[PDB]
Amino acid sequence: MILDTDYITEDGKPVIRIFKKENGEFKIDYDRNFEPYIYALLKDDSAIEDVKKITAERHGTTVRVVRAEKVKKKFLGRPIEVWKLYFTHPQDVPAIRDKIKEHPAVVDIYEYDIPFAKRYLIDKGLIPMEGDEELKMLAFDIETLYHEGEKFAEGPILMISYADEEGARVITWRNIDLPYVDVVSTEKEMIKRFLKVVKEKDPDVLITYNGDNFAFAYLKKRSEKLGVKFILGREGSEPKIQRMGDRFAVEVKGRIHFDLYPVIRRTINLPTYTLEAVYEAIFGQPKEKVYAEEIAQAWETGEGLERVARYSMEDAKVTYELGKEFFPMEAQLSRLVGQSLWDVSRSSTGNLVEWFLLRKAYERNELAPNKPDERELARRRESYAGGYVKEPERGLWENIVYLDFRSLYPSIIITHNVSPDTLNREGCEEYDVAPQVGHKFCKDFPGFIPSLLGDLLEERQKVKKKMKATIDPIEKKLLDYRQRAIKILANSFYGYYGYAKARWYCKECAESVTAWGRQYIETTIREIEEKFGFKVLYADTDGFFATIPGADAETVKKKAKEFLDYINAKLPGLLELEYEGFYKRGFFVTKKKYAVIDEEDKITTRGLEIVRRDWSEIAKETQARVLEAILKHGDVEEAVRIVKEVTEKLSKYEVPPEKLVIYEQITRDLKDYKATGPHVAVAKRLAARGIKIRPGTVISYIVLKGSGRIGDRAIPFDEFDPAKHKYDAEYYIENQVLPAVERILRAFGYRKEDLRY
DNA sequence: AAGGAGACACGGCTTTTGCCGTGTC
Ligand SMILES: [K+]
Ligand SMILES: [K+]
Ligand SMILES: [K+]
Repeated sequence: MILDTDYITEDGKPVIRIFKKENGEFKIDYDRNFEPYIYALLKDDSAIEDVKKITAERHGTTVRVVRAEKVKKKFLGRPIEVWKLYFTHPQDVPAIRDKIKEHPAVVDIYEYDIPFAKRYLIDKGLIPMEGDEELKMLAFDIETLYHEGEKFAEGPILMISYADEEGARVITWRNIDLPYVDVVSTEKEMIKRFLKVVKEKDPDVLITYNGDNFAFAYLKKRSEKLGVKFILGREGSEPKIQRMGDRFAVEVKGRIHFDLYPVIRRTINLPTYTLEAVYEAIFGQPKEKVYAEEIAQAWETGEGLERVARYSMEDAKVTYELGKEFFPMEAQLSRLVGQSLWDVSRSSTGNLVEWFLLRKAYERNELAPNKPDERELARRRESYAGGYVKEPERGLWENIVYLDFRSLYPSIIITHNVSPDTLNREGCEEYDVAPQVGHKFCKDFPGFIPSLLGDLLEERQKVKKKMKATIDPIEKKLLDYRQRAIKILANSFYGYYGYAKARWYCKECAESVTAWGRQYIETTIREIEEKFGFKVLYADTDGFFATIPGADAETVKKKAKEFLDYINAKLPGLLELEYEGFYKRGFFVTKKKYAVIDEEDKITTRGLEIVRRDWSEIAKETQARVLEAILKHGDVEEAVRIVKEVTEKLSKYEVPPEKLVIYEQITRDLKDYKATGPHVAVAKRLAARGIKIRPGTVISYIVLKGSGRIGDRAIPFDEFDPAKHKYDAEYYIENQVLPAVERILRAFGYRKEDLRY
């Protein structure tokens, strides 16, 4: 299968490499014949000669238009005639560009920001990740020596761990006595051995967890300190650290660096995103964390290293298992979009739709819109509207089902033929007209985007049936991946339509989909209420929760399924709800916020978690305790007893001052800060006394009883004397603990006043 | 091997029915 593509310059000429793995054998194919190009639109077909002779100079050499060619295409369905301007080297384009545009005879340019290696994938109709191939895969993690305030990677790496189908192992430069540890002499040797293991195992995929930001950069700086040629590429080269806009991404040539963190962070909601959180959420069991200060100990002592190594072998073992769960999904998205898994797994859905469209656009000789310019952008961004809103029921409900709207939207786009090339077309036989908001969609021919969604959904239906004709759970799981990927992809078109940066943006389409949505959602709600006696507890843009007042779990579930058939059969054409889960009890605070608990007792929240940087254990501990009281034991009064008791204990200084410490971190030379928060004012005055304060320093403070700013009365927990000092219990109650729990409990009728003391 | 550019609430300040500067997930 194709794993990746890139190009290399040689003798000034571009060369495409296609990286494959076919029948257990890695190989690199070459293409020297692929010409870069853009599209230009001309006022008159004659001024071509003035253009076919434009030139700009970059990196010494002058750049010409190696060739022009007049070609006929479609732009948004309507025929268009443009000039396809060829070149010599990909890099020519971002330089000759604005000079071709500026020319008075040129109206516009198109398809001038498509990365050459991706341009290749599309035009030759090549598709990464297709075929039977068993890819060979390796997870790895490192565990470093850390002390607060050190420059990045000043500390040495202590261990490198790796795992795959054969098991996990650790490489460390210190004698430890476990059957999966490989002792070597130094860190320089540790690294070199890791490098050898990778070279020998030759994996197609290296799996990290945030390797994009930590591990690879660490290993880089260390390999420079110790003169190790850090070679992981299959063509003998080092990890290529790349800037993606806001963050970094690391590439290993001829392999697939699969960074789990951006995949899991897109996939699931979570307060935290640690390895041990992620592993737990997905697999059930917890992962016994072993902290940095606890690590530096066992190393500098030499005692309890056998613990610290178990942690590293598990980081690797865990990272592998997560990879194996998440890979087959990203692999499906890669096939579907037709781009490398290295790109796809790092993309937003907005961005998958875009690449998908770009490919299909080509398949259909359809010139692509350009991105928004800077003003056309801001114009869109001001014209923003959301989705379906509905007020929630107060109170704590039982046996609740959740039903999913997300699949309605692409069905709507298909059913009412919603797309920019069908929007307000003059002279049609038939129209669909969006409710409330009035946009007309031609119905004579299928539009571009409805056309392709029709194919995706058909494909999904085909897969879903094939799953029913198979008992083998391995093949069933594999098909299930394909089925869910399509759902993910298809369901991204709604947000995409009103996505300001989108090429095929269309406000009218988004509003139109929102209106038809409101209608079908409203119908569904009316149906489940009137005809099935459900009460709808909460409903937003992607689903609603509902129950039968007073019914029991078996009943509600039976009745929910019956409603699914009824409404799925009744709603027009391809429109269908989906049953996305059941919850023991739950409560719903506003348009956007709620908490529910399932039949295994896993609480889930939305818009309720403490999210502030300057939090405190006492705040977090109390909210946690409240939710458990409400959701797990269904006992609102206990939750009120608990909050009261905490506010009491607070004001009578009997809350362990530890629980009041706030950990905030320093990011720059204090000089540089343009404004001074508390933790910065604490630190600032520590520095005025010549104490070591560096980027990376964790300020740990209490707020004390007094007046005015929080900065003026926050002290280092270090300097806190229980005997002498008095904590600001008013702050901890009003600013910290109560805002964490107030919204939850007002929902049940309780006022702030009731929780106070 | 190529260009890209987010959401969200904190404390504090010649905006307690806002605009920064900030730095987390
Ligand atoms: K022009
Ligand atoms: K239907
Ligand atoms: K913090």
